[PDB]
Order: sequence, then structure tokens, then C-alpha cells
Amino acid sequence: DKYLSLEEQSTAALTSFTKEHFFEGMSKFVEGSDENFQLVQLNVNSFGED
Amino acid sequence: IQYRCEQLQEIRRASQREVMFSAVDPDLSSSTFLEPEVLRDVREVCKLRFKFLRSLHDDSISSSVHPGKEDLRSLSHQQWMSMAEKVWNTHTPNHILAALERLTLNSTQELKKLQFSQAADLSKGPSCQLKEFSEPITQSRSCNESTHLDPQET
Amino acid sequence: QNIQEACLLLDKKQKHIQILIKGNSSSKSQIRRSSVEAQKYVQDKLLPWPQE
Amino acid sequence: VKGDYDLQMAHQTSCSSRQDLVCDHLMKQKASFELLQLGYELELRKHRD
Repeated sequence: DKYLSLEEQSTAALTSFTKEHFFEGMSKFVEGSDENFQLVQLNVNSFGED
Repeated sequence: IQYRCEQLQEIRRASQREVMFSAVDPDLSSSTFLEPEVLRDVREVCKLRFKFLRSLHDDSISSSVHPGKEDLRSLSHQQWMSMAEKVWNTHTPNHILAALERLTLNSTQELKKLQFSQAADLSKGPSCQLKEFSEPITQSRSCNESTHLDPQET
Repeated sequence: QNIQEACLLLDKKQKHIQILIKGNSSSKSQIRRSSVEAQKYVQDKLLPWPQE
Repeated sequence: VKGDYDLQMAHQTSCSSRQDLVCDHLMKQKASFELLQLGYELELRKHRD
């Protein structure tokens, strides 16, 4: 039980490390890459609300 | 029967020896504390098994199924079994468990040090003070002509 | 193209982390069973012999 | 466009290194469990003899 509790604390420390730097920032960065390699012809009309 | 009683009584006397493991203060430099033989032998058996598991993982990510790697894996597993059985015959179960508890504690402190070192980098605003990251490792000075743009241009 | 290949590598590594987490949880459960099996063998098979 | 791809590449390399660190820790934990499991199998064999 002592060994298995230390191994749970090791697993909890690992879980904290995985939460802090995989979840809050990664999901947003992958979606934008599907746009075709069009050398941005600044065509006025289509640039949205940003 | 008498020979078996003597063997079990020797394991019992070996179990009674308290194994002192040294305190892990992080800032205390290099000092000469001798590692317990059980901690060394359990660490080397765990490290041999870790290298074997890592070799299986690297081969699952690299889609290069090179067929000549199976015989070397069987040899590595037999070499691990023989060393692990040697460890279970040389050291008492209590000492092996206490060495594993110490190894788990060390692994937990390595993870906490990695959490603190990355948090200190985010609070500095964009001022590019390229101070003295000193030591490591590599520069294998061999290589040829090629034009590689020194890319730490801000 | 390197950015796309690196995304596929990130996904493969993520699947392997999930397999390892599940494997370690199973191994922890198996160590607990093996402890109970060894104690039960001693109680049911070894301890009766002195009376015979 | 050049400055954006260099930024994405640097970010992915950092994420890949952090995944390898998590894998290596889970494999060290796995190696310790398999040593303990072999210990029980060897004990049960001695009990049978």
C-alpha cells in the first residue's frame, strides 16, 4: 500500500504536468492549417470579421 | 528439510538489516554518498527493462519494421529475466520494495523540477535577455559547407 | 508538409500514451491479485502438512 | 508566411519533446511493475517445490 500510494502520487504529478501544458492552448492551433497555400492574393472581399 | 530451514533463516536475518537511503536535497552538490547495492541493482534491472520497452516504442512509431530486431529482443528479455531472478535471489523482498519506493520518489521529484523550470520562463515579458544558459553538450564539429541561416534572428 | 507530418506524429504518440496509462493500471491490478494468490496457496496447501 | 511556419515548427517540436517525457515516465513505471510481478511468480514456484 505504501509503494502503490507513492506510485499514485507519481501518477498524479504526471497528470498535473499533462493538464497544464497539453489542454488549454493546443486545440486552437491545429484547425487553421487546412487553408490552401494561396499566396495571399489580397482580394478585398472575403476577409472576415477579425 | 534442515537445509531449507537454514536458507529461509538466512533470508530472515538479511531482511533485518536496515538499508539507509540518502536524502534527496536538490541544491546539494556532488558529495560522495555510496549508493546502496540493492538500489543500484534494482535501478539497473529497471533501466534494462526500460531500454527494452523504449526500443519496442521507438520501433512502433518508426514504421521501419526491420525484421532482424526480433532475435535481439528475445535475448534482451532473457538477459532481463536472468538479472531480475538474480536480484530476487541476492536481495531481500523488503529491500527490493524499499529500493522501488525510493526510485518512485526520485521519479516524482524529477517531474516537479520540470514543472517549476518551465513556469519561470512565462512571466518574463518579451525583453530578449539572452543570458547565460551555460553547459550542455554537443557540438560535433565535423560538418561540411552548408548555408544554414542562423535563425535566432528575432 | 513537415508541419502536417509532425501533427500525425503527435497523434501517434498521444495514442501510445493512452495505451501505456491503461497498461500500467492493469499491471497494478495484476500485482494485487498475485499477492492474494500466493497467500491463498500458503494457507490452503502448505500449512496443513505438519498435522499429517 | 515564412515567419509563421518557423513558429509552428518550433511549437510542434516542443510538444513532441513533452510527449516523449510523458512516455518515458510511464515506461519506467511499467518496468517497476513487471519486476514486482516476476517476484510473485518466482515465490509461487518455490512454494510448489
